[PDB]
Amino acid sequence: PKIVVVGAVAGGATCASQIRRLDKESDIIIFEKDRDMSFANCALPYVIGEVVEDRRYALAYTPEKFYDRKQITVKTYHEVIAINDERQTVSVLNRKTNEQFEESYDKLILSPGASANSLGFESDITFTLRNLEDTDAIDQFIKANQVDKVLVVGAGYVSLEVLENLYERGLHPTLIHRSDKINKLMDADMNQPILDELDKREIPYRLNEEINAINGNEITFKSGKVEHYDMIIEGVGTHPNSKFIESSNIKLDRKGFIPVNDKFETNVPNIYAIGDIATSHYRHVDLPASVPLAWGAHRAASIVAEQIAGNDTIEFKGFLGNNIVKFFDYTFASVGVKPNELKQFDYKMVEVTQGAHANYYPGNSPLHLRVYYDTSNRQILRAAAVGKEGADKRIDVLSMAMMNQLTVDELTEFEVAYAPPYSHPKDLINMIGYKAK
Amino acid sequence: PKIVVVGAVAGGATCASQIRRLDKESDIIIFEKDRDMSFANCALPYVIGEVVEDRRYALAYTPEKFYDRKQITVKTYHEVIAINDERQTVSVLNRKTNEQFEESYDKLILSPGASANSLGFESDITFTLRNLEDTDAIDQFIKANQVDKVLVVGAGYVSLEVLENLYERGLHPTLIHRSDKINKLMDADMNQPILDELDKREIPYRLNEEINAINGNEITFKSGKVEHYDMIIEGVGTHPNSKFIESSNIKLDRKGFIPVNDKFETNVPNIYAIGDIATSHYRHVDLPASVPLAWGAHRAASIVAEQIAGNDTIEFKGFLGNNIVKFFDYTFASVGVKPNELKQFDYKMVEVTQGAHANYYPGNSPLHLRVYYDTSNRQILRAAAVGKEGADKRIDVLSMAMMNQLTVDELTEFEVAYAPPYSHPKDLINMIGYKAK
Ligand SMILES: *[C@H](CCNC(=O)CCNC(=O)[C@H](O)C(C)(C)COP(=O)(O)OP(=O)(O)OC[C@H]1O[C@@H](n2cnc3c(N)ncnc32)[C@H](O)[C@@H]1OP(=O)(O)O)CS(=O)(=O)c1ccccc1
Ligand SMILES: *[C@H](CCNC(=O)CCNC(=O)[C@H](O)C(C)(C)COP(=O)(O)OP(=O)(O)OC[C@H]1O[C@@H](n2cnc3c(N)ncnc32)[C@H](O)[C@@H]1OP(=O)(O)O)CS(=O)(=O)c1ccccc1
Ligand SMILES: Cc1cc2nc3c(=O)[nH]c(=O)nc-3n(C[C@H](O)[C@H](O)[C@H](O)COP(=O)(O)OP(=O)(O)OC[C@H]3O[C@@H](n4cnc5c(N)ncnc54)[C@H](O)[C@@H]3O)c2cc1C
Ligand SMILES: Cc1cc2nc3c(=O)[nH]c(=O)nc-3n(C[C@H](O)[C@H](O)[C@H](O)COP(=O)(O)OP(=O)(O)OC[C@H]3O[C@@H](n4cnc5c(N)ncnc54)[C@H](O)[C@@H]3O)c2cc1C
Ligand SMILES: [Cl-]
Ligand SMILES: [Cl-]
Ligand SMILES: [Cl-]
Ligand SMILES: [Cl-]
Ligand SMILES: [Cl-]
Ligand SMILES: [Cl-]
Ligand SMILES: [Cl-]
Ligand SMILES: [Mg+2]
Ligand SMILES: [Mg+2]
Ligand SMILES: [Mg+2]
Repeated sequence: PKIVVVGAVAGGATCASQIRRLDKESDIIIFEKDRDMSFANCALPYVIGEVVEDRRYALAYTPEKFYDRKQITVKTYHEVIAINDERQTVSVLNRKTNEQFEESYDKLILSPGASANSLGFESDITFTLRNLEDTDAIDQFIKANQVDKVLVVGAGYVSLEVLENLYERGLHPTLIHRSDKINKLMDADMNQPILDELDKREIPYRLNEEINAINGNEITFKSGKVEHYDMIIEGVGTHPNSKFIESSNIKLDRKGFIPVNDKFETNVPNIYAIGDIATSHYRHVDLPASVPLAWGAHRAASIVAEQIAGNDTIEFKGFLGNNIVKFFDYTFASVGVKPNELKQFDYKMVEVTQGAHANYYPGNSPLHLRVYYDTSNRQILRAAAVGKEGADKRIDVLSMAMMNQLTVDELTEFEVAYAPPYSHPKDLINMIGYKAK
Repeated sequence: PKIVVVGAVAGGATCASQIRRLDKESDIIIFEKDRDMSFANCALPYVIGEVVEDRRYALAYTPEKFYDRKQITVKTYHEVIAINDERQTVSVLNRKTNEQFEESYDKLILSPGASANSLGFESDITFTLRNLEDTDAIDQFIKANQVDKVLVVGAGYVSLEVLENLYERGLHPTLIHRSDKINKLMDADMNQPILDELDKREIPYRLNEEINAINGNEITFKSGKVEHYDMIIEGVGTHPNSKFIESSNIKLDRKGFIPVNDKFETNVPNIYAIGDIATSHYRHVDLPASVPLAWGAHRAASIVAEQIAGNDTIEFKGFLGNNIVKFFDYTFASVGVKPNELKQFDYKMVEVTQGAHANYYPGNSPLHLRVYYDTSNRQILRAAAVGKEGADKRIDVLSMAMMNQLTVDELTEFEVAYAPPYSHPKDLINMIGYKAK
């Protein structure tokens, strides 16, 4: 088949590569509206912090190299502006020449992802972070203007990682957020260590705070405060890149995302959608799910490649929503339904706080583990863990448990790998099972 | 019921405590032949290494506190010397007075564990390590004799832990072992970093080596070598503490262990056995299993408590044999059937070696993960992982997979918690799945 892909990053480049593993004859073309393909989205805050200094970690390929290795044609600075599904073409704008053309397809794969929201101010010192273009602009602005004070807006994992990296770079960030609901994939009462880490390092923050007005470097806030900043990075959520799809026959939900089946098919034959733009369902409960993260983009890319060029019995079984962020010394992880989705179930909660490992052995830190379960069938609905140590481990175990439909009571049977540096004879996971009695 | 427990440590003290949680009325007495109850077996190498200097860490209870807190009677220096199972009494020797007496029971719980084997040389410089008495004696001997050169005999995990601790204390150990199968719960090829770490620190070792004779401090070896050592710590295996059981009606296997059912019942009514003394079967395959580790002692303890005083439908489901040890910078973990047991199956092996986390993220290291599966049904039989980082996480996840008899192919579906410090969008575990075809 002739394969056209929209978006040349987490879902798109991966999918195209996986197809090429299976099918060496098909023509494959990817359109990407911006400058770079295959950049490491997750690495970007660390590039800003000068933790990653080697370009080759920020950018896996150029189009020239992708072609040389994989015989996949990637056209950057080409923006798909309409999908002519009845004719099986897409309309493409070459941004360099400002001419548009039609490209035909046999199979079309949509992985356009999302764009960062902006607060809308007219300001030369304000930036968003979504791609490597962004990252380079930020790094350049910092050097050209000898930036010291940075205002970081928003309190999701992107802003938090940006904040940490700005600090390690030697700058002086302040964090504001419009409410007190920070890091909202995590249970609201388990986020205190974020504030403790800011406090310990004397990093100012203000919650229930917003930008009210901007005058050059003079920033006036909703609280009435007036301060001077060298730069602003806004991390105020994202929106799906789906405007270009609206005229087509592809079905979009009211929020601009694309519902798909377990084969990542849209309602239109021969058109797939994957990554942040796609919505699906949870694996462990009968509810809709959107999990705009890297695992989902890569897994869908693999499934779509099998659908097109491999074993088409391979289908998605739904999301669990496993997610994690590091902030200074702490790890915050969760899996399962979102806090706001718990109310659709009759549920109970169990929790334990305990050293990640042997108290005696060096370097312990309390790890808080919380598990919500369905009273009707004792199935695990959500888990969350926060601690300096051991959190990623317990959440991955619980992810695997939820995959196999484990009950909370069966957590007593989990056979942990025990020695003093790693856990306990009855692990936190085991204690959750015992306490659920 | 009147409950008599034999052994006051991992299985015994725990089981007594768990019964008391459910049952406030029953009289519970524990007999322990040595000085201390509830010592932290696992902590003992770290006590020798002075990584633990506060003994409260190595002793978790005294009989006086167990009685005040739990109303359970513990009699130390009381050795059970016979089981008179037909009259439901045990004969007990008070070691301080050297007088014996009978203690009656409605239920008897045997958790006597195992003792260290000895090479049997007449020598005042040789020590074994199994309890806190042993630990004190070793520590005392090091000080009294200003021990520098120490010979560590045996290359099992405990012995490796002792070696590491002697080294960090400032002593100069040499390791020997009678064969080349060091750390035998791990695949032999995957144990090489143990020898690498020894080599890096110029800690001598000799495999396929044994003591031939001891003359004071002069040690003569099988190789013909003759060396001077200030001290010798022998870790040459253990043997079950079942001599006191032989005259009873309880069935022992040819090695002196006690076969039990999934309720931890022996063949004799009202008598249970748990901990290192007991043998069972694997959870995921139909084979006998003996897993003399802490998790199993604690789990059986809880199950016996439920049998006696709680929910008697709660039964054991078998072992997976999850185990782990730290040796200097590396972690060595495995789960499932032992290497020698693989030959009972038609199997295949899949492996990956990849960074524990994002390649661009500092302090990364290669993690080697290996999975063996049954060709007849794709089910996972064994897994092993070795590396400076991330091994415990993957093996714990795989333990949870095997608990559910997951197939190697379903590993593609594992939803990992991804951010750069922790894993990859396609984790090592997923890669095992993708590589299994
Ligand atoms: C944060 C956000 C996530 N963002 C992204 O992932 C965007 C950037 N990524 C890409 O564009 C894309 O993933 C690239 C980098 C192009 C990789 O494509 P692919 O996954 O198909 O891998 P590749 O072709 O590079 O493969 C080589 C190694 O992969 C093994 N492989 C792949 N697929 C299979 C299957 N199906 N079966 C068996 N083996 C497979 C190949 O054997 C091969 O190996 P080799 O043995 O010679 O090495 C996070 S992030 O920072 O962007 C991030 C992204 C990616 C990884 C880490 C972190
Ligand atoms: C080395 C190898 C194995 N060795 C040992 O375990 C050494 C000896 N151990 C014991 O003697 C026994 O395990 C002691 C240490 C006495 C503890 O008994 P138990 O497990 O019953 O726990 P405890 O009564 O002390 O309870 C404390 C926390 O756990 C909660 N709990 C316990 N059980 C339940 C159940 N069933 N349901 C709900 N909650 C339970 C308690 O409430 C209590 O909670 P809190 O006040 O803290 O909330 C291994 S090691 O190095 O010796 C080692 C041993 C133990 C831990 C780590 C390492
Ligand atoms: C700063 C940052 C940090 C992150 N950290 C993590 C993390 O730690 N863990 C995690 O799991 N996820 C993380 N993510 C999220 C992860 O990067 C996304 O979930 C993943 O990139 C989604 O892949 P995608 O292909 O759907 O979108 P993207 O990777 O963003 O790719 C979409 C591409 O499509 C292009 N495009 C859009 N419309 C068109 C069109 N009309 N024509 C041509 N091209 C178009 C865009 O320019 C873009 O390049 C992070 C994201 C960011 C921005
Ligand atoms: C140095 C060391 C390090 C270890 N590290 C680990 C580790 O990292 N991870 C892990 O999982 N496991 C580890 N273990 C093993 C763990 O300690 C054992 O699996 C666990 O203790 C088994 O519990 P048990 O009750 O069967 O035996 P024990 O805990 O050893 O208790 C048996 C008790 O019974 C007493 N006894 C025996 N016979 C009689 C009798 N006739 N009358 C009265 N009392 C009697 C003994 O004196 C002893 O106190 C380690 C063990 C040692 C020795
Ligand atoms: Cl341009
Ligand atoms: Cl053209
Ligand atoms: Cl600094
Ligand atoms: Cl009874
Ligand atoms: Cl005595
Ligand atoms: Cl008496
Ligand atoms: Cl390394
Ligand atoms: Mg730079
Ligand atoms: Mg000391
Ligand atoms: Mg008799």
